[PDB]
Amino acid sequence: SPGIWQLDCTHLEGKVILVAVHVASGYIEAEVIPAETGQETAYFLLKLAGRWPVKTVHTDNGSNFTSTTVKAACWWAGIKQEDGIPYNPQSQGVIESMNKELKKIIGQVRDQAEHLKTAVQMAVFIHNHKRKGYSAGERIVDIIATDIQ
Amino acid sequence: SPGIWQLDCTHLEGKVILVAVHVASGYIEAEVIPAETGQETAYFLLKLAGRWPVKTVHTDNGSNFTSTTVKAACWWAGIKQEDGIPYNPQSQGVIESMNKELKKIIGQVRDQAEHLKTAVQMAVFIHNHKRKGYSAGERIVDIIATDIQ
Ligand SMILES: O=C(O)c1ccccc1CN1C(=O)Cc2ccccc21
Ligand SMILES: O=C(O)c1ccccc1CN1C(=O)Cc2ccccc21
Ligand SMILES: [Cl-]
Repeated sequence: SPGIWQLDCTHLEGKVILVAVHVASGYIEAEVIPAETGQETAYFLLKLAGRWPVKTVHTDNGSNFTSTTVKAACWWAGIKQEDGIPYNPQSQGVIESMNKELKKIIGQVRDQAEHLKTAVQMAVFIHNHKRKGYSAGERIVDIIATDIQ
Repeated sequence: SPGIWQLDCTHLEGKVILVAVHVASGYIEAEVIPAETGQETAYFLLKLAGRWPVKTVHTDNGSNFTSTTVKAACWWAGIKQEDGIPYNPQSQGVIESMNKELKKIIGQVRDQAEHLKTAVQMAVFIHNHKRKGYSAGERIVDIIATDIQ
C-alpha cells in the first residue's frame, strides 16, 4: 500500500499532462509530453521509481497496460504493472476530481509562466504543499518512513 | 539540515547532466539538458521543490548564484539560495567522487538505452537504491519524516 501508484493522463492546451498519484497520500508527480506513447510513459515511470519506492503501478489505460516498452520499464525498475480498473467505482470520480483540481491550480499560476510545463510544475508544488493538518508531501514521507521501520 | 540540497553540474557525450544531492542522505535527482542556463536550472529547482521540502540550495557556480531567473525560482518556491563554496574542503572532493560514481553507473547501463537521458535515470535509480545497511532513498525519507514529527 505505501508502494501503490496510479497513472493518470489529462489534456490541456493541445498537450498531454502525465500524472502519477501516490494513492495513500494524494502526492503527485507530473510532466507535460506532446502525446501519450509507450516510450514517454516508460521513461516517466523510470524517473518515478528512482525517486520513490514504487512497488505497484495501476496503469491509466489498456494501451499503456499492453505496451511492451512500458512492461520492459516495469520489469527493469521492479514494478508490478496492473490495470487501473476502478473495482471501487469511487476511484474514477476521484481521478476526475484530481484532474479538475490540478487544472484549477494550473489556471491560477498560468500567467506566471510562458511555457505550460513550468505552470504544471508550479501546480505540482502547490498541490503537494497544500495543507488539508498535514500536506500530501508530509503524508507520503510519513507513510513510507513508517513502512521502512 | 534535512532541507539542504547541493547543485552539481557534470558533462557527458557533449551534454550537461544537472544533479541535486540531498546532503544528509546522498539521495539524488538528475536531468540531462543541452547546456546549463539560468532557465534550465530554475525549472529543475521548481521540479525538485515540488517533490521534496527544499529549504536551502547550495548553487553549483556563480552564474547560477547570480541568475535572476534562478533567484526568482528560489523566491517562488521558498528556497534560500546560497553559494556552494566548500568551506569544508571535504566538500569539493565529495562532489567529484559522486560525479565519477554516477558516470561509472551510467557506463554500466549505457548500452540498455538509446538516449543518454534514459541511462541517466537508470543510474539515478541504481544510485538511490544501492545499499551502503540503508539506501540513500531510505535515508532521505527517514531524515525528513523524523524532522516532520
Ligand atoms: O516562463 C517559463 O516557462 C519559465 C521556464 C523556465 C524557467 C523559468 C520560467 C519562468 N519564470 C521566470 O522567469 C521566473 C520564475 C519564477 C518561478 C517560476 C517560473 C519563473
Ligand atoms: O532507449 C531509450 O532511450 C528509451 C527511451 C524511452 C523509453 C525507453 C527507452 C529504452 N528502453 C526500452 O525500450 C526498454 C527499457 C526498459 C528500461 C529502460 C529503458 C528501456
Ligand atoms: Cl494522447
